[PDB]
Amino acid sequence: QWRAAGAATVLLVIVLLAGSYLAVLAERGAPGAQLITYPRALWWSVETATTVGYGDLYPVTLWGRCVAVVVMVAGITSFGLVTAALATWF
Amino acid sequence: QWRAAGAATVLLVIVLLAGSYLAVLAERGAPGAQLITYPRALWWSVETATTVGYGDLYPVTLWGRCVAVVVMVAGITSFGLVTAALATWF
Amino acid sequence: DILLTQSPAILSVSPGERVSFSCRASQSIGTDIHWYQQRTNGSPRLLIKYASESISGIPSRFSGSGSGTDFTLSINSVESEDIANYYCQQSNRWPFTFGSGTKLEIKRADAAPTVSIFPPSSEQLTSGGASVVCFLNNFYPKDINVKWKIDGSERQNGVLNSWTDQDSKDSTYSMSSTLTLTKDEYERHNSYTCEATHKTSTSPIVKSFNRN
Amino acid sequence: DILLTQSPAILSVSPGERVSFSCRASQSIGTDIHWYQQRTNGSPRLLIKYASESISGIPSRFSGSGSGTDFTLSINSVESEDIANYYCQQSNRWPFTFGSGTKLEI
Amino acid sequence: QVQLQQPGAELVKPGASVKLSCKASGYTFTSDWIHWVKQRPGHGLEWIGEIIPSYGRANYNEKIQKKATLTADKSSSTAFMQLSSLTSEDSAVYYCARERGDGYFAVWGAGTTVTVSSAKTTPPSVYPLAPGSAAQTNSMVTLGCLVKGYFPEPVTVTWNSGSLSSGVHTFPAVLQSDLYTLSSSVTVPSSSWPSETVTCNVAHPASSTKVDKKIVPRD
Amino acid sequence: QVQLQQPGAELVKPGASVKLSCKASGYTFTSDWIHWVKQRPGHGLEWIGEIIPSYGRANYNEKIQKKATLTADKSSSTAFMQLSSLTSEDSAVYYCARERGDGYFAVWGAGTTVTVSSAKTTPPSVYPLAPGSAAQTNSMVTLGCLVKGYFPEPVTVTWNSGSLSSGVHTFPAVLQSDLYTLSSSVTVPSSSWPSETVTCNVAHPASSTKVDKKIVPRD
Ligand SMILES: [K+]
Repeated sequence: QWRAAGAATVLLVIVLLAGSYLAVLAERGAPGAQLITYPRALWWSVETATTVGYGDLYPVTLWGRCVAVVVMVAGITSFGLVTAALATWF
Repeated sequence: QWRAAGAATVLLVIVLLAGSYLAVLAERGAPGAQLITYPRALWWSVETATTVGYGDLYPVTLWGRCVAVVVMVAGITSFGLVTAALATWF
Repeated sequence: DILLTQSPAILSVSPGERVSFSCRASQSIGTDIHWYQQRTNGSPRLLIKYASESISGIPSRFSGSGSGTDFTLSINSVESEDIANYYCQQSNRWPFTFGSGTKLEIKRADAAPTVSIFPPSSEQLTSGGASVVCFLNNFYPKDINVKWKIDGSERQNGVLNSWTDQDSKDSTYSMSSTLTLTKDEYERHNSYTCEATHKTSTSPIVKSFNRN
Repeated sequence: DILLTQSPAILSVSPGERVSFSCRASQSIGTDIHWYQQRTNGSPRLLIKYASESISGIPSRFSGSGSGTDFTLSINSVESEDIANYYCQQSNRWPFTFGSGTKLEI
Repeated sequence: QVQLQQPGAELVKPGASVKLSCKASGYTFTSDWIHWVKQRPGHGLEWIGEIIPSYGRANYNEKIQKKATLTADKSSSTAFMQLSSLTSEDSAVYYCARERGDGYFAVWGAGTTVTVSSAKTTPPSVYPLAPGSAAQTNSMVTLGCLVKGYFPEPVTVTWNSGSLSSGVHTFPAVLQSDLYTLSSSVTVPSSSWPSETVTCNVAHPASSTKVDKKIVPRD
Repeated sequence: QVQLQQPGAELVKPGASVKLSCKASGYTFTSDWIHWVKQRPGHGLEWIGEIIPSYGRANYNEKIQKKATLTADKSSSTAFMQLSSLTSEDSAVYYCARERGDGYFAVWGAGTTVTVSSAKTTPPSVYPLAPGSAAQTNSMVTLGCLVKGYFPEPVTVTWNSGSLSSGVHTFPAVLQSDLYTLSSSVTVPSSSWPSETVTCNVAHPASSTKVDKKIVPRD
């Protein structure tokens, strides 16, 4: 069961990182956008992935929101996959 | 099935408490941080753990956000574990 | 960082009356505002916490109100013991901050000063010192003038006055004039008087004493 | 876009004294404000980042304070080498912006 | 019982440094924060910094210039504030307070008066003050006591170890040529004196000197 | 070592266009953004635009009129700003800076002075300045050197290749009939001269001309 989870966990980190980069790439050039520096963008992707998203940061551009949906999806899927495996194992 | 869940529920409370303490510990010294007293910090950890997080409170510092990720993860995992067991049992 | 504006800086109220001190935040802070009392030379004392929540050991005379950016600390039926400096402090965002302060001030009925002159002590003279003291006690208003005459002649050198802030026992005021000469300069003058001029009496209150 | 108000434009202080330049944001920007020094004919030079975080190679004479919309850059014991133009710059919302500038004057 | 104990006074020469203290008692938790507040005469309260002994971390007020360094000592329940290289500006009363991590300061210290001067410590001289021989007396009588030649502040004048409190005025000291001078006063019924002993206990922390002086009628 | 290299100057005729440059060095990442800031004499800094070489995307300041087009060249680590159809208004110093994607500009370029004129490039004439024969000298002595007839700005006057720095004043140029003129000055002990050679290296980027001129006493 450490494979079905382990795999997802990889994809998750890859998405979080790529997402944080693409968001800053997509949001810049957007007047009033606040998702425009890497560090906080990484924090943004994680709170989104885990689907918590406090709203302190979020995207305002199309591609930013497209990056968003992918991060959310990857997130749900990953965490659900790790939970499925972790549950089964027990 | 009252073990796979019971276990997680322990970890959950432990994390919520430790999280509430570490957040206040991490956020203080951060100009403008609002996650700086225990009581509300405990409320913050729970709304995060359950992944609701209304955004009335959230961390603004690195370690605060690191505490955050652990709380979220513990939260998803715990609740998912309790739901898996509770579902199976039925 | 959050700014706590406390204005007016001084509040003048009549005994038994109701008084209100106000504290304004530079930004909404919910109800994370707390009140402290500090009497002359005392340390701060928690009065109200979280804007309205009471505190044990504090008169039910004290109450709080407000939320966001506007807060009020109230006192029903003020009284001498309430004369102090009131501060507001917030714990909404780091780092905690304080209000500039607001001095309460009770206005009572005019009282005449109780003058009392004192000869220097031998213990002191025995050390070449001569301090003739005079007390202008429990008067009101606090405005008052004291004069020193030596053998009938006005003295201005060597006189140090000291006033006390309003009293929290009877809302009055008191002053301490101290003429200090050498045993010598003291050993060569008959009587020393101390006149007090106060709004309560057109003619001055005097107290003298001869060295012999 | 965010407006950075730097006033007064000139500051006159005595040597060794403490001086404070202030920068006000048209809206809350947390602590995403940064300070730069620029001497006559020089290029800008990062002094303080994120409002308070220090920078290596910069006198401990320099410090920052504030959050939201009000920021202060400080110098303890000014001195000839400190005569320059100080600017504040924010990275809260796009596009980054600059303060009008404040000339120190001993 | 008193929860925070702070040394009444501490003298310091410009450029020098003092390490204030604050010893606790009563209830203690790991959620407790000890704060320090500066207060110059006349002006209000100024937060300086805070520390969490059950971890050791401390944060300081970034507006003001950092002249302090907080530390704690779990065992002895004592917090220490180190103030370095002082100047006239640093002279003031410093209170330590206990905050239960809920935002407000429930209890405060008596505060330590700190003076930054080149002057030298001088215990005060306490002379009595009994009415002059020809002072006709009435329902009440006023006695007092002179406290001069002391430095730095403060001093605490009590009457009969504190049992005599009603009717006492202690005037604010006045500085002159590096020495403070103040006088306290007490009024009691004319009858009660001098049959009933009346003494003024005077304490001066900066010199660890407390003195008593009975006030009897002049010869 | 110096991280951003920008051409000291660039002359341009109204309506014409110049492509400024900025070559990097030191550490480089895919998170790096190169910014361009305009600065007219007397006035402050003005953000113009930004670019991410490790992707190629660029955004520009929408308040000001767009007169630029950013590009980068991964291999040579060089960013290019193309300014088209210039006018007197566009004349100013332009700095490029490196931003680690964290919001602040850690390092900046020396900036390229740009002048939009119909005038022609003219290298400067460097004449010496030694005291007049009857100049009684004291503990110190002042020598200098005149730099005139040059256009456009700027010029860099160093003394003894930069080894002589203490005691140097380079006055701001003054324009007159399309030609700039400025003078630098240097003060050294009277003794050290002229035994110890004193030269003023003068550089004029707009003409790729640097000249030396020894300052010896008048015949
Ligand atoms: K949410």
